[PDB]
Amino acid sequence: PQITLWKRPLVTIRIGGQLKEALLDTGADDTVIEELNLPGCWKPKLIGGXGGFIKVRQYDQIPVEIAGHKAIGTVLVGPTPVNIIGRNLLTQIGATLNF
Amino acid sequence: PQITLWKRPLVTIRIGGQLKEALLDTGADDTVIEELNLPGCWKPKLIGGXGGFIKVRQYDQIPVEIAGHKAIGTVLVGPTPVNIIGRNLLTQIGATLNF
Ligand SMILES: CCCC[C@H](CC(O)(O)[C@H](CCCC)NC(=O)[C@@H](NC(=O)[C@@H](NC(C)=O)[C@@H](C)O)[C@@H](C)CC)C(=O)N[C@@H](CCC(N)=O)C(=O)N[C@@H](CCCNC(=N)N)C(N)=O
Repeated sequence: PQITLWKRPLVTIRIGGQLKEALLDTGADDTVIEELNLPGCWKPKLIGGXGGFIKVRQYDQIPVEIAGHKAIGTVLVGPTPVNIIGRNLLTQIGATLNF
Repeated sequence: PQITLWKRPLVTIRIGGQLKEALLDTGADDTVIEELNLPGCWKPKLIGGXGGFIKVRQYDQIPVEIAGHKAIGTVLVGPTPVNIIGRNLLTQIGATLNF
């Protein structure tokens, strides 16, 4: 699909069995999801934007479907106010910016 | 142009006579640029990401050329790690996300 930017580019994603809404963010290197009681194995990371940093849990090879398109990669979990799909997953669904 | 996302989408912009590098950022509502001087009145605003909030100076109807494409709109100036072009100017240059 084509997503315009008149409003926030929010889409549905499936991750960890669950359906969530997430922002497609070309300004994010990484993908960051709201607290989610997932199983796995993880490494601590701090990620920053803006004002400051949040501490997150980094999980690898997590399957994520984004508007019906499958991806799989690193997902950061933590107290973000908004679920963010970053470039690590956007590249996998073939997302480009055009103007 | 069509821009892929394997690397950060950094482009050259011209703002108040000066050339800068900035990130095309679909996750930002607004355009935020590092400290610099700009003409006209400003007003103070707080903006946030994610990791915290910062205080910025809001300047309205500032011309900004983004990879050769002309925009005129709001620019927030303050302490960011990265100059970011947000949706308010991305819509003006006709930018969309496609996959
Ligand atoms: C709410 C969560 C939205 C997240 C975006 C993030 C981002 O603008 O894409 C920024 C841009 C680069 C940093 C300056 N990217 C980031 O913050 C990302 N950081 C990174 O990618 C960093 N990488 C790592 C590994 O940490 C990089 C800096 O090295 C993080 C998401 C982590 C992966 C963001 O902060 N948006 C702000 C930008 C400021 C602005 N005013 O536009 C925003 O829209 N803020 C609105 C509020 C949001 C809600 N608004 C709304 N209308 N619904 C504002 N008023 O305060």
